[PDB]
Amino acid sequence: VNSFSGYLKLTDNVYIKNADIVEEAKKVKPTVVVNAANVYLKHGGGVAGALNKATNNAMQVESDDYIATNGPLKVGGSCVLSGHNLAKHCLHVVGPNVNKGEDIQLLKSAYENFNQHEVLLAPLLSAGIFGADPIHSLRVCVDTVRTNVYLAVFDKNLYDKLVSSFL
Ligand SMILES: CCCNC(=O)c1ccnc2[nH]c(O)nc12
Repeated sequence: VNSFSGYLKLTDNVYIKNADIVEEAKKVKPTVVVNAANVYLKHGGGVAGALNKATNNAMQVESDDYIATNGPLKVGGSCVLSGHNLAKHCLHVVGPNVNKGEDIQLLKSAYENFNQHEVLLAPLLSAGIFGADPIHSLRVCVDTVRTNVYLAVFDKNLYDKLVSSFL
């Protein structure tokens, strides 16, 4: 038993809700919240900009130190950093950005990072400003993640299309 509430169960291990991931994080305080990161951990907009704003820019300060030490992530890769006031940990995962021409096959590799964590609160990778089809992203999630994932979808209209079209 865990503290996530109001989710629709899609599969044995995947759940979905219309929610603001920032507000969901602050209420649940999950062990892991997933950020829709880029390789530079520049949290300017989308999910990343919202999460970072909710940390009063502490996420960005921590991220800049991480990059200065380690260099950029790989597309499809991830790193674990602090969850600040939102979660114990933040798993920064880089899905491919179609608006940068990155290969969509890397979306499966991105979701594989979730399997290193027993339970996660997460957005749909590569959705939103990353330019992928969220219906495809949900399919890859279901077919790749084996751990327990709670998907927050900000847009109510999108949440309903994802549910109604789910196979
Ligand atoms: C709506 C298209 C892309 N989706 C997001 O950007 C997103 C998802 C979940 N929670 C969020 N909170 C926030 O500000 N944006 C989001």
